[PDB]
Amino acid sequence: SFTVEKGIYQTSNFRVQPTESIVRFPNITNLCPFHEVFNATTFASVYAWNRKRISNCVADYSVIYNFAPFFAFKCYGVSPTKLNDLCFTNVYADSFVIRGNEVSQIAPGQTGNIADYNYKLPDDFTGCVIAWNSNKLDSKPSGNYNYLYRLFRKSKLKPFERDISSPLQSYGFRPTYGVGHQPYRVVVLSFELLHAPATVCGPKKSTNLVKNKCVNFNFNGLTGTGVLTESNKKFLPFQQFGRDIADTTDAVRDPQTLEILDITPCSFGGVSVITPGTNTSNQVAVLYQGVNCTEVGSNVFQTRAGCLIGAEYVNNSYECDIPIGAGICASYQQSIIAYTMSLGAEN
Amino acid sequence: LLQYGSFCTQLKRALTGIAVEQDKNTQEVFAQVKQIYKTPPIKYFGGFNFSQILPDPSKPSKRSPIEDLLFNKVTLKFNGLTVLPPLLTDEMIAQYTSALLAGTITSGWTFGAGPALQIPFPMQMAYRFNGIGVTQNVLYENQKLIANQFNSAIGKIQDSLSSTPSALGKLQDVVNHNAQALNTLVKQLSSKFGAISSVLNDILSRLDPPEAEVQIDRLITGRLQSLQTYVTQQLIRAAEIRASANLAATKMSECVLGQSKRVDFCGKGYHLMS
Amino acid sequence: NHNAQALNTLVKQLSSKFGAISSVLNDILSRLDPPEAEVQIDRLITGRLQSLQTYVTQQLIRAAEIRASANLAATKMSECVLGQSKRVDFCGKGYHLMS
Amino acid sequence: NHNAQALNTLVKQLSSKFGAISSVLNDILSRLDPPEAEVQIDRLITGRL
Amino acid sequence: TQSYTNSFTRGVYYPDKVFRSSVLHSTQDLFLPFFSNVTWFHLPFNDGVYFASTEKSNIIRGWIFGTTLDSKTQSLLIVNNATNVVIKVCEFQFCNDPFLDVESEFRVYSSANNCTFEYVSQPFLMKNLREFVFKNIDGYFKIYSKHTPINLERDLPQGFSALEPLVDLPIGINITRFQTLLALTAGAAAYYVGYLQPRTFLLKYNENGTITDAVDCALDPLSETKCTLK
Ligand SMILES: *[C@@H]1O[C@H](CO)[C@@H](O[C@@H]2O[C@H](CO)[C@@H](O)[C@H](O)[C@H]2NC(C)=O)[C@H](O)[C@H]1NC(C)=O
Ligand SMILES: *[C@@H]1O[C@H](CO)[C@@H](O)[C@H](O)[C@H]1NC(C)=O
Ligand SMILES: *[C@@H]1O[C@H](CO)[C@@H](O)[C@H](O)[C@H]1NC(C)=O
Ligand SMILES: *[C@@H]1O[C@H](CO)[C@@H](O)[C@H](O)[C@H]1NC(C)=O
Ligand SMILES: *[C@@H]1O[C@H](CO)[C@@H](O)[C@H](O)[C@H]1NC(C)=O
Ligand SMILES: *[C@@H]1O[C@H](CO)[C@@H](O)[C@H](O)[C@H]1NC(C)=O
Ligand SMILES: *[C@@H]1O[C@H](CO)[C@@H](O)[C@H](O)[C@H]1NC(C)=O
Ligand SMILES: *[C@@H]1O[C@H](CO)[C@@H](O)[C@H](O)[C@H]1NC(C)=O
Repeated sequence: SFTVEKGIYQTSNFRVQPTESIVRFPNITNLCPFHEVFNATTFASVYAWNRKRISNCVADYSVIYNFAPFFAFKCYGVSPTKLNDLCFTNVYADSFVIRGNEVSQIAPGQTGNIADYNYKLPDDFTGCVIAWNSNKLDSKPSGNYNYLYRLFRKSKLKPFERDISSPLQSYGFRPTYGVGHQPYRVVVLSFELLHAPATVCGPKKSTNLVKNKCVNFNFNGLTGTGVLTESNKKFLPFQQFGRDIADTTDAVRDPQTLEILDITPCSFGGVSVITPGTNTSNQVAVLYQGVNCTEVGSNVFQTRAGCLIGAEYVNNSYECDIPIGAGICASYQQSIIAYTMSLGAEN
Repeated sequence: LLQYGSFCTQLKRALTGIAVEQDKNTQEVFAQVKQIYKTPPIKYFGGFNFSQILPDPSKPSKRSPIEDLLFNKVTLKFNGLTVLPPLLTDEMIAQYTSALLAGTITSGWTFGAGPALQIPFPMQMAYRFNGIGVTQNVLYENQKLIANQFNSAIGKIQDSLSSTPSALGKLQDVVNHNAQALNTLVKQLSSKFGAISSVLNDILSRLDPPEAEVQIDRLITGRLQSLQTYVTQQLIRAAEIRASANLAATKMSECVLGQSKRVDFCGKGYHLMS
Repeated sequence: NHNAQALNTLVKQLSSKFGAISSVLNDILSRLDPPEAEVQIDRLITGRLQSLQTYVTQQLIRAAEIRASANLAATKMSECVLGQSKRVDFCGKGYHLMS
Repeated sequence: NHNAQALNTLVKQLSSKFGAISSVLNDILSRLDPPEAEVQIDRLITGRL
Repeated sequence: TQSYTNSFTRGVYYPDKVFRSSVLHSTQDLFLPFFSNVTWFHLPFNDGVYFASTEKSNIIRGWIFGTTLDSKTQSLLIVNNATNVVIKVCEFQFCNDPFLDVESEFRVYSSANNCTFEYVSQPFLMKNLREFVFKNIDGYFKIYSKHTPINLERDLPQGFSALEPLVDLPIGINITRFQTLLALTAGAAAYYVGYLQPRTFLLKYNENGTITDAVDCALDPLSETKCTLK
């Protein structure tokens, strides 16, 4: 509306903006054994799939694109382009060779011979599926029969189950064989989240300590913003985080030096505007609810309800006109004044 | 969230109305008189104590001993949740109560219908006895006995209040209910609602913008439902609180500013004063 | 004022999309095939059902208070107009005579 | 009358589909795959809630 | 020689590595049920094993784990001595009755073979009572320990104590059975064995952040009421 009557209205809010950024990637740099995973010239059968554990190293994935123009490059729980910014607990790499037409059979909640008899993939999978052709490397002119796959089994396989017990059928790979039958090299990576402090993460670099100010922080993947302050909490020598009744982060230890640092949110609150009728005047006053006057008309008054800006505190008493807070009212006497409400006449 | 509509305006309007009504309840109940009366310096009223209920000047907060006991016995920055202070402080309410007590002691029921008219306390008690069907000579010939009985009855009240541990359950239920509702609302923020995670920052820092919408909308719907439930519960409770405040205001008008004849309205027996 | 505001909000809620391609049923029907229309229709249906439920709940809550006020007014009419009352401050300030 | 009507309506509401394949959990679970069963169950759960 | 006794309120550890204080937390994991049989010896692994001992002469040192106990399968052989600790997963050939000669390992196993894991650090060991909790979950081997003085008693002491995590071995192999390891001349030893079960607990943290009390939500109706009321 274009006209505002006498009263107090709550319009919007406010918040203190961040100053700078802080990163704490600890110190250690290594190289993951990704070279040995690929170009090994020896890939096992699907029925006996390789399983490797990768940890305590810095994972680099540009080499994955540098390797070959992969026929398949798919990620399910994570966006493929963002794998260079995540920190993981451990990585499980499964390498084997399967037919080109059966590449689509490697998916959660999928049915197939290899799906239920060779490699059962759970519904809650978190990882990527990558496959590329290997016709020029694993196709003998007379037929490479070293690859075998199970065909008959009484019961379906469990997630991440390997059996080593004629059900087995030998694969036949020839260069004359067309698309859909040439051997493809498939690598399946499994990811773990929300576990022991992640270690496979090193692509970026760190910063230093700042305190008593609203600054973004990223402590080994713990994103957020707030104020870092010294803490008097007796951490046992093995915790890392801290919580409270609300189940939120309130403390953390620096990876470099063992020190407990409290974390508090930056200042915020509501904003209210005190004005008389627009027919009378256009002067207004602003109240910051529940905020000390230091954080924020050239006249500043502090009340229990918050910091009042633009009103002068007189020490008289009148009947209440515009309620503000705990026994404080405002009126348009010409300027805006704040006083203490009077209960009545003495008798 | 902008695509959902204007639910937030409705929630804000409901909460603001609740707060204004909460202020109005106290304003209506306690601000009955327009003059601030005072008691005489000499506290002699024909043999009656009133010290257990009159304000105590020694202590800084100026409260009666019974008010002190009640104040001590009752007992008791989030994520977008704030608590506002009441318009009237405790000292102002104490001043209202003291003015009412002084008026009813020094004037009787006359100050509740016009100018306050003085009268000796035994004569007011004789009028009140006459108002229930007993003659004045019954009071005037048993002044000391009735004064002693009144003194003992007022003395036993503090012990009766202190000994019983659940005497103030009604005033504790309000605090307990508000705390439970706020705690449930805060704790609801850790639910997944069938999403990959309950943290928006993790989803934004792990997936592409084209895909994060499917996960974000579930969280939006769940939190909107939680807020709507909280607001509805608050309105339902506020209605009952308003009804109780209206009853309290009626009782203050009828039992304190006058003598009532309604049975079991201002206590059990034949009403005299309050 | 409250009735007008509630009705205006209810009629204004019809223009929301609720995460759909369009807020008009005819536009979706004339542009998309029936196998695909249901996915977009469901969101609109759910949003409008929620709006109606909210409106009905608010109306019930207001009606309860209106009924309480009407009961009070009926008692006042019976006690201050058809007779003389001795209840203090029930029928005005002072000693009641008539209404 | 009101109590009986409310209870009858609440019990009767269990047979609605709410935009799903069927109104029985067993037939949805057996006939469909888990990745789609976990999607079909949500509509019924939300409606009953 | 077997026997039986009462577990009392023993076998509570720290579920995770998150600091808390002056709060009540509800945890769901594998724990030792209160007031249950624990066997006294003078052995299947199941879902977990609780080990407690108070022997002083250090005849007890290390344990042996395995499924078939043969060189065809990997097997944990923890060795504790006066200076360090040896952790190996290599598929050793399991002798029928392993024991330390004191220090030839021939009687423990005949040959060493293919493997990839190795860990050497301060030994686990150090009127004294020792507790150990073993569990193999999600490709990890987790071990807890705690030391506390005890008066002369034939049974478990009355009171409460918390077990702090010691090591988290990323082994992830198949375990079905286990045996104890002794160093020796005839002799005798005393120790207790308990088994873990999936339970739900209500842990209490003090202002300094250490566990001081807990309640099992499946022992009796009073405990269920306590857990529901939190
Ligand atoms: C009103 O009652 C009070 C309480 O019994 C009386 O004050 C007591 O007086 C005696 C004698 O001086 C003291 O020993 C007590 O300590 C007092 N009580 C308190 C709580 O301080 C008072 O005397 C009575 N009123 C009159 C007018 O006598
Ligand atoms: C506001 O900050 C000043 C700065 O020291 C402090 O003296 C004052 O007590 C603070 N006010 C409140 C209400 O905390
Ligand atoms: C108002 O009251 C008296 C005036 O004599 C003084 O002591 C007090 O400081 C005044 N308050 C002000 C000036 O803010
Ligand atoms: C332990 O087991 C024995 C038999 O094996 C049984 O009689 C007894 O009740 C169980 N519990 C205790 C505390 O002895
Ligand atoms: C104790 O074990 C460590 C670890 O292998 C070994 O280095 C050390 O020599 C052993 N001590 C003795 C006395 O054999
Ligand atoms: C260990 O495993 C490898 C891998 O198959 C095998 O070549 C070797 O014979 C096995 N045994 C030993 C003692 O290395
Ligand atoms: C582990 O050992 C048990 C006992 O022999 C056996 O039944 C099982 O197949 C083995 N493997 C796994 C993965 O449990
Ligand atoms: C925690 O610290 C406080 C103060 O230093 C102390 O009183 C208390 O006993 C400590 N808690 C322990 C040692 O369990």
